[PDB]
Amino acid sequence: EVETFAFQAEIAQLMSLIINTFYSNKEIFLRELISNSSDALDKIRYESLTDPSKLDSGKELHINLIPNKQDRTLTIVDTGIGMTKADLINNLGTIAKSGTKAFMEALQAGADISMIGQFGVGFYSAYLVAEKVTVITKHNDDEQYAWESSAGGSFTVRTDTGEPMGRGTKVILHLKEDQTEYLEERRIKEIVKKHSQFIGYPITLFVE
Amino acid sequence: EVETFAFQAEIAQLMSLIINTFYSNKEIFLRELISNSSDALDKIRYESLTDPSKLDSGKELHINLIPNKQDRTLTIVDTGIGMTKADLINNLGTIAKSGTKAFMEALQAGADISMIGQFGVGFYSAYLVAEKVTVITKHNDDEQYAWESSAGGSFTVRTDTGEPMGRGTKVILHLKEDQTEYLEERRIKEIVKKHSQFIGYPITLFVE
Ligand SMILES: CCNC(=O)c1noc(-c2cc(C(C)C)c(O)cc2O)c1-c1ccc(CN2CCOCC2)cc1
Ligand SMILES: CCNC(=O)c1noc(-c2cc(C(C)C)c(O)cc2O)c1-c1ccc(CN2CCOCC2)cc1
Repeated sequence: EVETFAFQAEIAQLMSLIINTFYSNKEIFLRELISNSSDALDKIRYESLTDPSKLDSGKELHINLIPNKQDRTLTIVDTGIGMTKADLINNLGTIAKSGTKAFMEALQAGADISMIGQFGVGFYSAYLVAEKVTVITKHNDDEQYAWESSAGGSFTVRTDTGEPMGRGTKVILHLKEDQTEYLEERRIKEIVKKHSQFIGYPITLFVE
Repeated sequence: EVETFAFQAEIAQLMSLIINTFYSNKEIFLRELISNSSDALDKIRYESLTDPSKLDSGKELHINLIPNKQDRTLTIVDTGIGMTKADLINNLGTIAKSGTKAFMEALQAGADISMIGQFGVGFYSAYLVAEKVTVITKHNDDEQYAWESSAGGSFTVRTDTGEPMGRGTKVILHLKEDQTEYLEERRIKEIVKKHSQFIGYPITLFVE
């Protein structure tokens, strides 16, 4: 049922850095995730240009932000290309080993955490505000899976049997106790207007 | 031998905008191209993780900037994944129709040209300083081609028989008469230090 994997040593080191380094500008985590969703949404667009049947799993390309104060989660859903089990296991489709190399090296030469995404490892900025992150994903070439980690050197991957989503990725952020501002309508609007104003797909902020 | 294609109406409109709009900050064009090269270099890295034989066409991943004052060209070569003829014809691998949509719409709502790359059409910023742009490209799954355009609503694609490059892309900028500062060692250093300091691959500035 549940498979458990060790993070590579560098990712495990990146995550510990993210979690442990005092750094107040935690809000960038949302920009980095909406920017991954946009990327994943570009890819399915690009693919559907030459093969229109790639969109049979959903023709709408968009991003939804869904807070839930009862569960203490913020969830970014996109109808992008999604990831295959292989992609999930190989660091969620990213060049994360060499990306963390570059990033640590940049951190040496005068970069701050907010720059994480120029190394292609922006996803991990989720650990700025979340204590567990769950990624449900569905790519056309594969079944639906859920990747999950509370950091600590390991992640899990299982097949997901709850709500088929048809196509895309859902990043559920189980927020830290003291990071619940990110569940506020007003606070999320502010960050999307500030950091993600010019994204080429609709972003819908759901209400509770 | 030479095939000739019409730009889609929007790209042709984007290019005319780029060429015709007074906008002094022309130097961003280099950031946008080094950033495409980095992206193309990420992709071959990601692919080679699971299939190491993808690197048989070259194991070095890097970017070279090569001015030539005699020919009045600046050339950005990368050993990235390269593009197939299909990719070249379909707007150099980009979602350019909807990207230009997004960009024009952003330009409405208060964005400037320097933001072009957040819509995935940064390549065309080459027309800020170049009167012709030639792209030689080689992907593992295809032969070597040269795409070329002086704008004006059409591009050409031929197969390239000069210097096999093994794998990657070469963007040759035939610079405009009054844009030759971009051929100066000092000026290029300045722009790379300013806009592209934290790129995860070596950038080599060649000397004349
Ligand atoms: C290759 C086939 N699929 C995908 O690329 C894909 N589908 O869904 C993706 C999403 C991934 C993330 C995180 C988990 C990496 C999201 O937050 C949202 C997505 O939609 C997603 C994806 C999107 C972005 C990235 C990271 N980029 C960052 C810059 O380097 C290249 C890769 C990795 C994966
Ligand atoms: C899909 C298989 N190949 C590639 O993606 C590829 N190989 O070489 C690429 C380069 C492209 C450009 C311009 C011509 C688009 C470069 O300037 C440099 C490259 O190395 C290149 C490429 C790199 C970037 C882009 C544009 N990005 C921009 C953001 O949206 C997604 C696509 C398009 C193509």
